[PDB]
Amino acid sequence: MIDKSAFVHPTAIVEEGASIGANAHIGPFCIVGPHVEIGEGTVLKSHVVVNGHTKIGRDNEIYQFASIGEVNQDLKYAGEPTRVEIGDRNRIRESVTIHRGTVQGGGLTKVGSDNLLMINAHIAHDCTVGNRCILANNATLAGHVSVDDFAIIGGMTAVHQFCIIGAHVMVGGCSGVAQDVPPYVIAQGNHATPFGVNIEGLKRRGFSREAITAIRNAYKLIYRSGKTLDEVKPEIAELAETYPEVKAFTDFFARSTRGLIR
Amino acid sequence: MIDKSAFVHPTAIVEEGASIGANAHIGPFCIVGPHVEIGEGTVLKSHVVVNGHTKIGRDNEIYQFASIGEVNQDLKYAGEPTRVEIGDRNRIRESVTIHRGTVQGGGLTKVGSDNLLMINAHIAHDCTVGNRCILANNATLAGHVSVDDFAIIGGMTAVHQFCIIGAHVMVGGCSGVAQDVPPYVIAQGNHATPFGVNIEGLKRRGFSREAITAIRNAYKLIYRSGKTLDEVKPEIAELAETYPEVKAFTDFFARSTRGLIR
Amino acid sequence: MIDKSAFVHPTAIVEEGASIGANAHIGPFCIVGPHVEIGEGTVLKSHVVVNGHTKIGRDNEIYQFASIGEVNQDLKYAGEPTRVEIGDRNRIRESVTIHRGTVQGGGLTKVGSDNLLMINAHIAHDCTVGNRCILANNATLAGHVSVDDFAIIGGMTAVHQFCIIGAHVMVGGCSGVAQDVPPYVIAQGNHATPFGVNIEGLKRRGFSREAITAIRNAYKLIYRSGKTLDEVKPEIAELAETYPEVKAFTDFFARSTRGLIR
Amino acid sequence: WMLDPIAGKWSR
Amino acid sequence: WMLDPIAGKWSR
Amino acid sequence: WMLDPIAGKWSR
Repeated sequence: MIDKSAFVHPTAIVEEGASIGANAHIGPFCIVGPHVEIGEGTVLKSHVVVNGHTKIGRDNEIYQFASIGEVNQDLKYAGEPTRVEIGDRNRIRESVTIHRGTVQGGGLTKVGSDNLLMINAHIAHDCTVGNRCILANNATLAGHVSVDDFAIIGGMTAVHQFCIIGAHVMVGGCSGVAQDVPPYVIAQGNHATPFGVNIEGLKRRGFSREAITAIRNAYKLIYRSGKTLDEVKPEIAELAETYPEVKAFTDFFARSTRGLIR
Repeated sequence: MIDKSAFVHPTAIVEEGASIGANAHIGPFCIVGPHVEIGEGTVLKSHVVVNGHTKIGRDNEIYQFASIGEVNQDLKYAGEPTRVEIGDRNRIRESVTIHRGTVQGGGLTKVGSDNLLMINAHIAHDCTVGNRCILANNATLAGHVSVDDFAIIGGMTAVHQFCIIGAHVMVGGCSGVAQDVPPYVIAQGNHATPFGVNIEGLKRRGFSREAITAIRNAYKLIYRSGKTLDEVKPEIAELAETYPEVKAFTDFFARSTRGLIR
Repeated sequence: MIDKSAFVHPTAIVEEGASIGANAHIGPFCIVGPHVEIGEGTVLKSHVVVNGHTKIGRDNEIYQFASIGEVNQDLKYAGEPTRVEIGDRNRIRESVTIHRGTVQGGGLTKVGSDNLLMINAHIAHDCTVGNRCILANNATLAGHVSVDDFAIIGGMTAVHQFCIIGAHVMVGGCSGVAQDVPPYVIAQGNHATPFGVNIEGLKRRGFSREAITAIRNAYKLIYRSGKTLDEVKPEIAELAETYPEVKAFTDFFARSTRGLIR
Repeated sequence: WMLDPIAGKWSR
Repeated sequence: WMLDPIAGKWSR
Repeated sequence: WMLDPIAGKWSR
């Protein structure tokens, strides 16, 4: 049902069954499917298509020509009732596309809160984007990709299927990410390789001098010590016993399946 | 005229003269020009613009924000009545653009059947796309480009004017194709270079072990023997006398005008 | 107010306060904000969104799914009343986005006349595009970028913030421009580097043999003489005393703040 | 086997 | 001569 | 300091 305080433009089409929260705004020429839930205060500027079993949070701003919850591009998808979940206060720009998941991939494409998805950014089926992330113009996430908190993906960069972009990572524009990127790392080029720690990002997010140094030492263990990953893992876990921020590496390794970029 | 079984949304605008086939579906806010022909069962989700002298086949699914038959981007075009022809069962995703041809280029942009044109794929004036092809996100075909059957063009890849992408070819994402790509070849990088035969693709399409081996031998003649192309041509034609699949090379050479990628 | 000779489609929404010139054409499903000015003869095909304090010149052709004057993507922007100015006879293709400026950047995004902005081209906040330019498919200008007259930016190319693309410059597709490009130069690759003078472009624009030679000599001073930029500046100014076309370099150096690509 | 069209490769 | 804007080059 | 998301870098 549509909340009494929500605004639905006369030219917009909200199908019976859709749930529109208080003070939400559905601009002209928008289409909202019957299985869609739009949270309180969320705004759909105009020309926005939202369908499928999709739940959108509060205070989001979705711009014209964006396509949310739409059928994915996986050739295996056959119309199964999969889903999309989007959090709060996200800024979804013109032409962004966020597709529903596939049964084979888990049936869910998820986006957190406080993210900025710039023009033509693409979030394919079964992706999981965290919070406070930035996908720049034309940034493209292939299916089954994970983008962790605070990560920034440069313009025209494509992340290959199943890859993980660690927390606080910064991927340079015009890049091709074919493997997993540990947290706190700066990567760039096709295929992408590591170029150090995102020090400036960590500074702005409140990390102490000690944590940043610990993180740099962890980085050196992985890419400088020359010791195989399995010999480095226990070393990093050891380091994390004193500097908690380093556990991010540990949690990341447990999820990695594509190997680390090098 | 509009078939009695076709559905035209009240907000859609189908101009008098347009021909809409049986059981076709023209969703909300779509625009269909007077010189357009939409085949039986074809669906235009919503927000789709189709104009110009354009003929679209049966069972196509065209997504929102796609622009079909529109004026091309060639600076020489002056509004001449050129055309676009699209086949059957194509999946044309959000924001795809397929432009009309130019008189100078032949006056026709053609797309076959069973193709998947992913988000923001671009098919410029005078291009010819075959059947069972895949143009990934942001894949861009400049004018006068030919993409043969089963070819797959990676994300963000641009094919330069007049180039030919051979049958069963696979072009890696983030690439720049400046020359012709022989059939069965894998190419990648800017500018693009060859990296072997698309063995997995051939396996999945029913090619026998003998044909794949013959194709690999043909590949070696071109890029390994060290013999000039003109010395290799008769050798490949010879080989094709036993393995027909190899004639694909012969037919390809006859059409090539940009030289082969190397 | 709306001129009596202008056409506004019944489905279009032109908000009170908008100024639409004589013989302008506002196609179906377009949205024109109250602070917008559309010049004489300008055409908005359909599905076009124009808002903000935006002034558009005469005889422009703006295609479907374009977004003009919209809120920019700068995280610092807070809704201040900034502006956009677009000149005459521009061809703005499908999905092009031109965003309003930021107070911090000067409060204005400006585009000249006779430009061709191809599919999905992006002009970020505070950019200044001159006249007779071409931004190819997916060409992306980050904020605060200047693109001088006659410049051509290849497909999928991104120009980094604050950079200047000199007059008559040609940037190859799939490039990443991280520094300033002197006028008359051809640049390509990520990051972009110089590959000579755009001789063919200069020929077609009426430059004499003497001017082209002078320009090539100026180019050699910068990238061949081996003399530091500051030693070369007075040399080029000297050269410009005889060949005025060379002063373009002088004026360019005075504006450069990112250093020259090399 | 997994086809990645965006990457333009067959993955394993 | 042929201008290829997408390629960003003058072709022959 | 200046963040350039499109470039994917922190600029100075």
